[PDB]
Amino acid sequence: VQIHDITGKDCQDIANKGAKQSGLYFIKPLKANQQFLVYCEIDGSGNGWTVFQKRLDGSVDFKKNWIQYKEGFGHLSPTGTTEFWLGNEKIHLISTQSAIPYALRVELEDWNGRTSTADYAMFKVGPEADKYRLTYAYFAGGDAGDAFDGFDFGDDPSDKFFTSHNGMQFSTWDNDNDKFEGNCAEQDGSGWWMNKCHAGHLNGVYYQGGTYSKASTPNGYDNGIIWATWKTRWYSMKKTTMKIIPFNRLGQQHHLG
Amino acid sequence: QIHDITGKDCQDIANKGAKQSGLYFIKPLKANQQFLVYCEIDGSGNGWTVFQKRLDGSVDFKKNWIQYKEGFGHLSPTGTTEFWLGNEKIHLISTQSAIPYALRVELEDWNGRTSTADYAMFKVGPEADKYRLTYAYFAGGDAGDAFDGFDFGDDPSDKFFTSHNGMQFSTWDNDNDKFEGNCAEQDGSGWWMNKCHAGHLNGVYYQGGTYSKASTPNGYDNGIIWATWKTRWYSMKKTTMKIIPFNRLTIGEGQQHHLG
Ligand SMILES: [Ca+2]
Ligand SMILES: [Ca+2]
Repeated sequence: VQIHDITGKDCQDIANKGAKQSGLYFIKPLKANQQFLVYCEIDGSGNGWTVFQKRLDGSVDFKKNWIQYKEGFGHLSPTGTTEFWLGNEKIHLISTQSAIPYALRVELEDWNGRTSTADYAMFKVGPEADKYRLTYAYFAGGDAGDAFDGFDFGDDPSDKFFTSHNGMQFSTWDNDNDKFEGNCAEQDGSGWWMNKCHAGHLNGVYYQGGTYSKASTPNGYDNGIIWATWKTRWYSMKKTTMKIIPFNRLGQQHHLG
Repeated sequence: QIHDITGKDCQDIANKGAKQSGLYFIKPLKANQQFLVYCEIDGSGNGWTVFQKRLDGSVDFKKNWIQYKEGFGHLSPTGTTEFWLGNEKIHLISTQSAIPYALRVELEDWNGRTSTADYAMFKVGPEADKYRLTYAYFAGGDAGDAFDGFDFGDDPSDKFFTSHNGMQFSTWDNDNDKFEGNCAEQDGSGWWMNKCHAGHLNGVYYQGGTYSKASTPNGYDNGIIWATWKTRWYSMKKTTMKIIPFNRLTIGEGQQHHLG
């Protein structure tokens, strides 16, 4: 009732078995030693998304250390109305279990009620040993734009090279892995795949109203929940959702093998 | 201005048909003299004796031991004023009979959201024990168990340094915390401090809720916080701390699974 009884490798597997209610389900990906709970989004078209990040009201402090970001934090709820981070370890187990690739959907919401998506095909989070590196093959489309591709903020020509995210390792204030002498995780106060910071950073500080400024932080860090290709760096989203689905769920190709 | 009914606490006053919230005299079993309390009486016959109220930043909570012992602020028949009833009275009421009391912490967002945290068998010890706070267990509530301690992640022992059960009371001029320094003096309040706090409803009132490390010279998280419902840099808009006999508490399970 509070936890549904259908299980599988992920939510798509669960939706396939006939599950049709979004809520909490246990899943045990392939190389997982033990099953764990996850929130599955299931729509009419039989698409079963496994949700791994959710922001919707700034009640959960996203300035957690490495272990926390690894294990997870926040709270799962049958209504999908709580903020959380499933945990790097779990995001890695799910994303790399088989030969079947996943697609990542970033879903964003305005303080004006406007939503936008951004898909990334062939998404994977590497193992801890490689600091949970993020990788995708390509941007599959979406009206939010491909901020993971870096952005030219105008502050420096090398901007796009330094604000891209594909290939970045995960960083937390206590485990810095950015292409920088400083610490993007500590100064922003979050855990993310930081470059010489970021163009899309859904784990930033939640600013009510969306609009924030250089005066909100002592050093004018643009540390809100941003997606530079959709909204300015000084506009923090109302809601974000990061979730994955087997790629096949998403015709001009000839299959050789 | 003051109601006629009286008793050992507000629940007693409710069982005697008091139907309006307001000021009432109560005389706990071990109390020598009766005193005024604000009683919250709902439509179910529950009478909550209120001992702390914050809602506009009018009263300054940086008071000393004697002041925290005797209480300060104002009581008002409308329940629109801020105060701290006094550790002595809170003590006399919580430890009057064998009957266990339950504490309800009611908080309010700057967005109109309200949440609660109930603790069972709530008690405030004698002044001799520096008014130590004790409760048996978190009886539920969507505000979360801030008193259990919180793992901010800054230090592995955060949870251990931020728990409140069994902590004595501290004011700037009477440090009884588990910290080398003075949580009370640094935050500027009186509370059951540990190596500071996970829940601290007597902190500084910040308009808008949001505040930061720059709000105070040394960067303290000294707002009205409840670490399990909102971030440490979120100061509540309103907070109420009230007690009712445990027998009146309707226990209900939550609908959230905590990952951490
Ligand atoms: Ca660095
Ligand atoms: Ca001390």
